[PDB]
Amino acid sequence: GSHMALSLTADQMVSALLDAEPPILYSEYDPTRPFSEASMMGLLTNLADRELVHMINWAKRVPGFVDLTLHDQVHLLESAWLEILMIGLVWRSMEHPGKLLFAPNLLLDRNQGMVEIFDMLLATSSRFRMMNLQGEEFVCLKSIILLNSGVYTFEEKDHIHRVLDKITDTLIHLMAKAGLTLQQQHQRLAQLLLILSHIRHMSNKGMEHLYSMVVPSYDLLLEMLDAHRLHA
Amino acid sequence: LALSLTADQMVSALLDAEPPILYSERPFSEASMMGLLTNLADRELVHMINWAKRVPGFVDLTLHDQVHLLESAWLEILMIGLVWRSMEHPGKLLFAPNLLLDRNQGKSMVEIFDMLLATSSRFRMMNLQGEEFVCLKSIILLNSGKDHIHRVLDKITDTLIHLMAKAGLTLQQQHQRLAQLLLILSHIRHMSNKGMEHLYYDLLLEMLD
Ligand SMILES: CC/C(=C(\c1ccccc1)c1ccc(/C=C/C(=O)O)cc1)c1ccccc1
Ligand SMILES: CC/C(=C(\c1ccccc1)c1ccc(/C=C/C(=O)O)cc1)c1ccccc1
Repeated sequence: GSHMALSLTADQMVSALLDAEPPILYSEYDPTRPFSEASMMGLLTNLADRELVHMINWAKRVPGFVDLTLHDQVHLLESAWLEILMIGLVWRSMEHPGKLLFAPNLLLDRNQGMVEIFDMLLATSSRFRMMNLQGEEFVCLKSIILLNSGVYTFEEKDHIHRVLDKITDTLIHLMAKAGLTLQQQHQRLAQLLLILSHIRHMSNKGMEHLYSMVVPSYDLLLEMLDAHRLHA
Repeated sequence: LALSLTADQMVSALLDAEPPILYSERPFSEASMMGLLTNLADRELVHMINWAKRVPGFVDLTLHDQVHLLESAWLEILMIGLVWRSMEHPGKLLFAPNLLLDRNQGKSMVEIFDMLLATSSRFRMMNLQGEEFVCLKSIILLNSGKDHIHRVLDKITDTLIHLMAKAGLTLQQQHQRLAQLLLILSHIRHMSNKGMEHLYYDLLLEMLD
């Protein structure tokens, strides 16, 4: 059978998101690769390209996402894809202070690293470490980025907002079970959502660089989302 | 000092700090609109610096941090004001009572314009209240660019929740609304960044010092 998004309990929501999680990918094994700007950027581009395929699979499993039209799915992914890659990056890097774990075989320190955003990404990773962000909260945040980033760059909008309310209910439940008071729940929720505005900022600066050097477009993402129908 | 204030006095303080609605200087053009917008922005910025000094907790920061926050937040603060003023004018942006521009006038930017209109429509649909708006504007200033800032942000969160509880929202409705409001700040950020991209201390430092 199929659960509709708005019917899910907090436990069913977490289970759906944990199950949908993509794998941690490795960087290309290429030891003799040269050190240049275009070289490192190439490693990152190749990694991002492969993550994007898993990202589509993940997006299709975020409750409510397939309730939208293909056109609306593409708009949301086009808005969110870099923010999603970045929150993934910051999550992976939490146990490596001062470094970004692009992949288990591509752990970069500050001197190796992108001029403005590296320190921003490190700052974000530190803040999640401080707050002791849990995996269950992380998957909720990532789903929020997907549903929210493109909603006001666009009944059907109402549905997205009701799904977002469901994810918020799920976050609150996790925080209540963790032993936070009503007031602490509200403060921690607020802190997390303000960090999302920083991730948006980082994505914007990231995109500016990418457009000045093509980059994932409406048309690529439309093809990839549609191509999902043909997978195993 | 902010940490000692009640939720009601926070609200009162923020409402008292609010800056005035300014006027723009017959039909328009490109540079006519842009010069009018720049002149208005310049004048709004002076009032914004005076507003920030009255946001409880802001003047306790170092002058270096005050400058950094205002440099980071100024376009977001001008946009959230604009969107707030435009709430009751579907499909138009109320830059000033004498400067109300529809979508097609936006072409005289129309990327940014449509994004602003979408924000205004969202606030309308949510029935954003004045007491909530001033809390959001303060969050924008404090979050733009350090435990003291975090302490005040937690206080503003408490104050938002206090306002919702007083309006009779259930405990569930309280967290849902808080999230709805704070999610809009990601979009205000995005809009500010697109504006800054199109557009590309003395004033700040004089007024703040
Ligand atoms: C934040 C790091 C990063 C990535 C990246 C993030 C997470 C995982 C893998 C890579 C990035 C780099 C290039 C691209 C894609 C370029 C392209 O497709 O032309 C996408 C993302 C990036 C993004 C923009 C500018 C500089 C670096
Ligand atoms: C979104 C409206 C806007 C404003 C503006 C916002 C609120 C109130 C009045 C004007 C804006 C326009 C020009 C400036 C120029 C500043 C400068 O030249 O130093 C600043 C803000 C703008 C901002 C960036 C690009 C195009 C238009």
